[PDB]
Amino acid sequence: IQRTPKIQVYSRHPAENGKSNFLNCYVSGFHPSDIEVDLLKNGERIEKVEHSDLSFSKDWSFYLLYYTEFTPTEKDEYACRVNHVTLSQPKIVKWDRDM
Amino acid sequence: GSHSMRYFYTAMSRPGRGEPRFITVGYVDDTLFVRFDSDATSPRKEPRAPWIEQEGPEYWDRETQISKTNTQTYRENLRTALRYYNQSEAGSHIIQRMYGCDVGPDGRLLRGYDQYAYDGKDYIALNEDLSSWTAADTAAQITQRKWEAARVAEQDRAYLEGLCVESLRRYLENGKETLQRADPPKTHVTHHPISDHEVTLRCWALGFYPAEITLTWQRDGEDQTQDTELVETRPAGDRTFQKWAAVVVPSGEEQRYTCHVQHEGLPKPLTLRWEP
Amino acid sequence: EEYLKAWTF
Repeated sequence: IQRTPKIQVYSRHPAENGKSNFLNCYVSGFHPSDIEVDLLKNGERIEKVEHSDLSFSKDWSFYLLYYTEFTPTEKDEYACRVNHVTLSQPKIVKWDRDM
Repeated sequence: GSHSMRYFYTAMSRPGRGEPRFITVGYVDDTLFVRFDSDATSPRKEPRAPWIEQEGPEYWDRETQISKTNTQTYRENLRTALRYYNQSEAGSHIIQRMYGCDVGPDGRLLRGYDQYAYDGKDYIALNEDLSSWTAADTAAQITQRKWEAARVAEQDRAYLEGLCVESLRRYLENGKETLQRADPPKTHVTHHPISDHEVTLRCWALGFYPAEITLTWQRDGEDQTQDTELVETRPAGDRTFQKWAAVVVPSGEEQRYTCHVQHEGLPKPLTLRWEP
Repeated sequence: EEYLKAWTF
């Protein structure tokens, strides 16, 4: 038995165009611990993305935060791409400033 | 308020890819203060909060030795778990441990924990009495017999009642500007039409610490549990957390709906409405 | 502070 990641893509501060911010991808609720997370800008991988240290919840499931500096603009699209054993293909979640 | 200290261990086998990786992270409440990773270039206990940097060289030496010893111990546990479940040596497995203590506002022990899991399932756990165990299966029962013979519970109890609470009280004092500060949520309700017929009301809470919070919607004073989309509380990256609750409401009925926020940084619960 | 002591499975 294995548990599929929950995925949220969001900003550290409320998004404002032309203002520097952080883009976060929070993966949680998953087991086992191996997981591949990319942050995407206009469909292409962002380099040098950092992540928090592997921890887990009271139900034993793991969670990680992946994050990178970003300046949200009008045109630019942002996303999180996630792979886990529980997934047949990588799952892409688009960044929506209202979520 | 009340406080906890926990250490989380993760030991992960990976046949064909070297020895099992062993990680430790320590938390006071929702603040990570210490980490160890056997995959690190030079494995050692590393500080992750300003207030722990206070501890002397002897603290860091002792803490590092524990984790280094643990790397080896947990490799042995993984081998043993394989035997106990008649599992082959080709597969990857995970042992986890959570342990620590909760204290009240006066710093007295509220309760202690020492809990283990294998492949994300309960394995063995120190009962709240700090003197007996709950084994989840016949494999864990083998471990239980061993630990009863070795009087492990007694020794855990001694740690939980003594050094666990003593160190947490010191940490609480050294990090009093942060660990003993609750940041209330900043809250608002957004309005997004979904169609001519329905609009989403989203109740946001941002900037709060600790992570514990309750966000609920009521319609005419009744809880909309079944019809509320509630995302998992998520980290902002600045120590604080975020959460929202969304409800889909009939067009024009927005004022029948109220958002309710409970958080320890608020002296009293908030009631929010859509403010057109 | 961590607990020194470690018994195995």
